[PDB]
Amino acid sequence: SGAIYVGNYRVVNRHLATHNDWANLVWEDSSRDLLVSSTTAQGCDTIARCDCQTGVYYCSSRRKHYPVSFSKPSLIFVEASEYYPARYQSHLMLAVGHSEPGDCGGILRCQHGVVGIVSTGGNGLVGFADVRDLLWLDEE
Ligand SMILES: COc1ccccc1CC(=O)N1C[C@]2(C(N)=O)CC[C@H]1C2
Ligand SMILES: [Zn+2]
Repeated sequence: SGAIYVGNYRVVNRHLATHNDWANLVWEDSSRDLLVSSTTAQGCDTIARCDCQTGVYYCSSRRKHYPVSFSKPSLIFVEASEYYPARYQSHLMLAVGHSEPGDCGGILRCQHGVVGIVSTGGNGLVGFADVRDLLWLDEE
């Protein structure tokens, strides 16, 4: 589990969104595994606006933050999961790192701010849903 709290937005994995998230929906995209809902309180996270390919992510299944090198956002085939069938997920970045299904929502960050959240993994890989192209998260 986990979310990004920027301005009056909450960014979560679409497959972990709550009823309150759907009832206060701003934007969702199943191909990216992302959903954004509105919040009453202002958040403290800042979004990175950069081309970094190195950063640090939080792994709840180890209670640890790990440094990682990650690929550029791309269209990748992801195996079946109970939340989605085997399909192509867009704006996904891969890295070598430990991940388990419940690690979804952990933040990946660089020196500029939040880059994305854990969305996929298995066998020593971890995948992150990028959010750096969502410029509207910085306004309204
Ligand atoms: C955290 O992902 C891990 C980790 C270890 C093993 C397997 C996975 C992958 C996994 O179960 N999923 C990838 C999902 C997707 N984004 O389509 C999101 C949750 C389902 C579907
Ligand atoms: Zn950066």
